[PDB]
Amino acid sequence: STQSVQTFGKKKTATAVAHVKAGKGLIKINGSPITLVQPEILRFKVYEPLTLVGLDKFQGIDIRVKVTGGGHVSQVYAIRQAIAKGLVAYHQKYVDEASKNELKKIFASYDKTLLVADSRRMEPKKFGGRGARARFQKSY
Amino acid sequence: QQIHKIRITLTSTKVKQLENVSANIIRNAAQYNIVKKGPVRMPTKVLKITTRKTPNGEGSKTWDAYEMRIHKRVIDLQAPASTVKRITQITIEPGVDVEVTI
Amino acid sequence: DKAQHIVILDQEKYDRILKDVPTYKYVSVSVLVDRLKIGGSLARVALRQLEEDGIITPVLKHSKQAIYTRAQ
Amino acid sequence: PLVVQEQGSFQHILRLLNTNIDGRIKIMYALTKIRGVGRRYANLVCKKADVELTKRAGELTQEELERIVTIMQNPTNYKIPAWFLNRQKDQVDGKDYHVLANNLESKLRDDLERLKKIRSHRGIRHFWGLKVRGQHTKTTSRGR
Amino acid sequence: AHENVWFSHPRNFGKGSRQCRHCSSHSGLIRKYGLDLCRQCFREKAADIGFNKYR
Amino acid sequence: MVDATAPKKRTFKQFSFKGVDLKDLVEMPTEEFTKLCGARVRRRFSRGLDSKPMGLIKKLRAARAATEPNERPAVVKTHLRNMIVVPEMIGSVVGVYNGKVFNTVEIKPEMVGHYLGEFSITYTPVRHG
Amino acid sequence: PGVSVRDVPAQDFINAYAQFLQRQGKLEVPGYVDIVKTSAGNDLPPQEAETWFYKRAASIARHIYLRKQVGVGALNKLYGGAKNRGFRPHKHVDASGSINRKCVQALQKIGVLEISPKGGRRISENGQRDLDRIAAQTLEE
RNA sequence: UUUCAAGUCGAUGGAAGUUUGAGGCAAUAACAGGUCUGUGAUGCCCUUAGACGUUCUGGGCCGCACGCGCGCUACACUGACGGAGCCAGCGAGUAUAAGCCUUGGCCGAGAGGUCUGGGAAAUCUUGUGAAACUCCGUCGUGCUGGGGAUAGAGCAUUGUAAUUGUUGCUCUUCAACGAGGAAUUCCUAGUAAGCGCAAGUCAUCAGCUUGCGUUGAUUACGUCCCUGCCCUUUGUACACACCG
Ligand SMILES: [Mg+2]
Ligand SMILES: [Mg+2]
Ligand SMILES: [Mg+2]
Ligand SMILES: [Mg+2]
Ligand SMILES: [Mg+2]
Ligand SMILES: [Mg+2]
Ligand SMILES: [Mg+2]
Ligand SMILES: [Mg+2]
Ligand SMILES: [Mg+2]
Ligand SMILES: [Mg+2]
Ligand SMILES: [Mg+2]
Ligand SMILES: [Mg+2]
Ligand SMILES: [Mg+2]
Ligand SMILES: [Mg+2]
Ligand SMILES: [Mg+2]
Ligand SMILES: [Mg+2]
Ligand SMILES: [Mg+2]
Ligand SMILES: [Mg+2]
Ligand SMILES: [Mg+2]
Ligand SMILES: [Mg+2]
Ligand SMILES: [Mg+2]
Ligand SMILES: [Mg+2]
Ligand SMILES: [Mg+2]
Ligand SMILES: [Mg+2]
Ligand SMILES: [Mg+2]
Ligand SMILES: [Mg+2]
Ligand SMILES: [Mg+2]
Ligand SMILES: [Mg+2]
Ligand SMILES: [Mg+2]
Ligand SMILES: [Zn+2]
Repeated sequence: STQSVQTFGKKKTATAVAHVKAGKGLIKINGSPITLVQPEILRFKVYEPLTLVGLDKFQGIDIRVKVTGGGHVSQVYAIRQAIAKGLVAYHQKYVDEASKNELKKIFASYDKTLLVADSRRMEPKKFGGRGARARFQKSY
Repeated sequence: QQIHKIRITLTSTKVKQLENVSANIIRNAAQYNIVKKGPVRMPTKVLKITTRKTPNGEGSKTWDAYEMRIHKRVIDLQAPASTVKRITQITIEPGVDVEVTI
Repeated sequence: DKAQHIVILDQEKYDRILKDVPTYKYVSVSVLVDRLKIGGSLARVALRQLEEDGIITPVLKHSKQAIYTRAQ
Repeated sequence: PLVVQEQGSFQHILRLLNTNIDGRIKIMYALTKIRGVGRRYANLVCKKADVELTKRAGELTQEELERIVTIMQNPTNYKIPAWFLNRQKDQVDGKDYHVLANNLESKLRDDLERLKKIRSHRGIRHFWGLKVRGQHTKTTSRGR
Repeated sequence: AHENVWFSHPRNFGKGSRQCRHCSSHSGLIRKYGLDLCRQCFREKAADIGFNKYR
Repeated sequence: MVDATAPKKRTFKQFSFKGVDLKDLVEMPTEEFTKLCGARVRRRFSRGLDSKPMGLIKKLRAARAATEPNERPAVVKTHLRNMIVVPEMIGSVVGVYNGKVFNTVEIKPEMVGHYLGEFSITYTPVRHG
Repeated sequence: PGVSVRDVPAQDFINAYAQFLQRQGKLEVPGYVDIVKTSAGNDLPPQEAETWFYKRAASIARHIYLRKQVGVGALNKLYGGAKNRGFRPHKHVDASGSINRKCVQALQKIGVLEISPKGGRRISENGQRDLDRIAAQTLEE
């Protein structure tokens, strides 16, 4: 077949699988254009990986991502990571590594979570309280 | 009743004997020119039971959390039905039970 | 219990509105209520029409907040 | 759908079923002041009477006002469901009714002696002013 | 006569409908996975049954 | 308000339960009668009547067939206080327990459709001070 | 290039499809739409008395376009919400069955959906054709 | 920086640099701590046929002038509703039963009912399309559309049996509460706080626990000032050890 690389981004439970193929610059979210990511207030979180490098980078590639697990906000951070990880992995494999060693520089200098998944997970709850650290009110 | 796509389901509490029987069958399915699919790691099932420590009702509210793990693996074989059963008796293990369904 | 804001629009307040809203740096639902003594619901229909009539320019559109300014 | 003006047509205080309301309240929520009329009931009589739910009480004409009080007193005649009514399967005549302001407490009362006359458990605790539906009273209901 | 009255009350779908495997108890029963054991009897048999504390 | 009046009348008065006056009420069969009362009562008769409720009515029926100068029909005592009062047993007197004693009750017509134990309180009322 | 339902925002597509179904007038509307509340967890009927049924049928159609064999029981859960038990905590409660079942039953006879094999209700051969049409007349402004 | 030692604080790299995060296990002795109401674990005392055994019926453990403790709704506009958008994880599930999880279809405003089918289960319920949340509207500082007790009438479910309303649904009624004195509790990162979901109990009933995930912070990263405990020194006429 043609030049295809497949990657994934993660937040808490949300996992976004990005497929980056060679093409005209197709960027879809679960079969929907990125111009209509509901969060809105957060539409610029996924617009950040675009405007930092320049839209000229996406002319030759088309990207179709899917996202499952997590919540409404947790899925947005997973999506923006899958696109950013997909762009770097395509350059490493189908473009010179000199170019790959540039995009990763701008992304990391702006936000580590564009490329690196956050390791925070929810702490387990312990008995004797309603939460992980919280405890039942004590009386004397 | 000759060649047969046959599924073998393996369940046990302990993984060492489960993988030995699983590996021994795969090994015996290698020297014998048979086609096989597996082993397939099914999502392990965590049987959890949370009781109170106190047999009576006094003290700090402390709880036990007991656990049990069930690991289930299925292997698909393409061999006659007579051949698969004798493989099962070769790789019989007291802990692991085997069920075979056509 | 002292608010007693007006909910029915007469003629004296109406043209007073069109004479007063333009001389505001910033108009909103609360600005209309605060200074014109009109109710909140009456303010909302006024904003959607005054904008349709061109007197008012929409800075921002939102359900819970309507940010408007003068059009001159 | 735009600001409108009126002169002399608004009526600040209304009197419906011998109850005084406020003309500057929205019509759907003004009628809830009438005892026996909740928000759910007021939404339908205004919609059955073709009184759009965007008018203040004083905006209404008498023709609309008379058309509403007619419907409330005869709900079943206006395709109002039986299950939607206040007093359905009446004790004495077995028909579905919706009692209103100057009738609710009379028939609520008539229900109270009807419980007290037979000396039922629910009627007795009603006499004492205690909860009748089984609520614990050891630690609750401590006011006066 | 008496046989129709003695132990006549239904003793199904209730807490008295079931009991511990080991200590014939009615309180603190564990029904998960069909154990049917009192919670006290479970602790003294958990290692034997195959339940261990890990976390 | 528009207009209000205040008249009243009485078609020979007579006590009535859900549109049916005492004359037809008493000799209606309880299968037909239950069709015009509450949801809890209607469910109970469809669920099947065990021997205890049907047996009590027969004794109550017989107890009236004891007095034919038309005075009170003497008391039948019972534990089944989950009994639903039916028009057939109006005017009969039954003794309904409360755990300790036999409360004596007279079946007035307005008691119909209620549970038999609801008029014999099982606890003596609290009295502080 | 072509236009699909997935290429247009959901919220303003339904406002356009609701308008079409009302002006078209062909949808059979049950007689209780002016009386009933959408869910037992709701406490009031919808505020858009004349148009709430059209918009809800429009919402059901759009949701089914993107999926496969959604039942009517699943539709009650989707539009259901948290009930306000007075002093007890909130809980999710399903929506009314009759309201959802009439819309999907009414829409199948208007030509947009049909009963799918292995349960649910698929979108029709013509169901894809006419929804994708509405999307195009939405985004011209 | 430091006794240049043990270490500590910063950067860089890293998925992870607070013992990487959280738990499970956990020493020498001790308490008259709590349980014989978990045991067909027990010694002794009591009772043992008019039983204190056991069983049936009914009631009670809920009973209400009051004080106290664990909690849930709220006192609103960073909000209520009304539509629309629509994302998790931890888990459970049956047979001649004694009936499990229940989709899909069809009735019903609902609650719920009915007919089929799937699943002893990564297969089906289930992507458990959950709720907070987001968008657009109505409301407009009002004991108001906040709040939903109390109560009347009616409709379903479970169960032999719902009366002292099991629970659910519909209409109506619409109370205190306008952010709470002296006091006092919990807490340092996916933590606190909201927000729901599942499992246990369970024929029915979760404002309870045990967990799980969604949204997601302020403020320390210090000290012995209060409080508790440990160590060192000290006094002692206590050693059943100050309950001396
Ligand atoms: Mg939803
Ligand atoms: Mg919703
Ligand atoms: Mg609420
Ligand atoms: Mg460790
Ligand atoms: Mg001791
Ligand atoms: Mg002791
Ligand atoms: Mg006990
Ligand atoms: Mg005895
Ligand atoms: Mg005894
Ligand atoms: Mg009791
Ligand atoms: Mg108790
Ligand atoms: Mg009581
Ligand atoms: Mg506690
Ligand atoms: Mg609270
Ligand atoms: Mg609440
Ligand atoms: Mg809402
Ligand atoms: Mg699943
Ligand atoms: Mg909301
Ligand atoms: Mg109010
Ligand atoms: Mg409210
Ligand atoms: Mg209420
Ligand atoms: Mg304050
Ligand atoms: Mg403190
Ligand atoms: Mg403290
Ligand atoms: Mg109970
Ligand atoms: Mg539960
Ligand atoms: Mg408990
Ligand atoms: Mg100190
Ligand atoms: Mg010494
Ligand atoms: Zn036991």
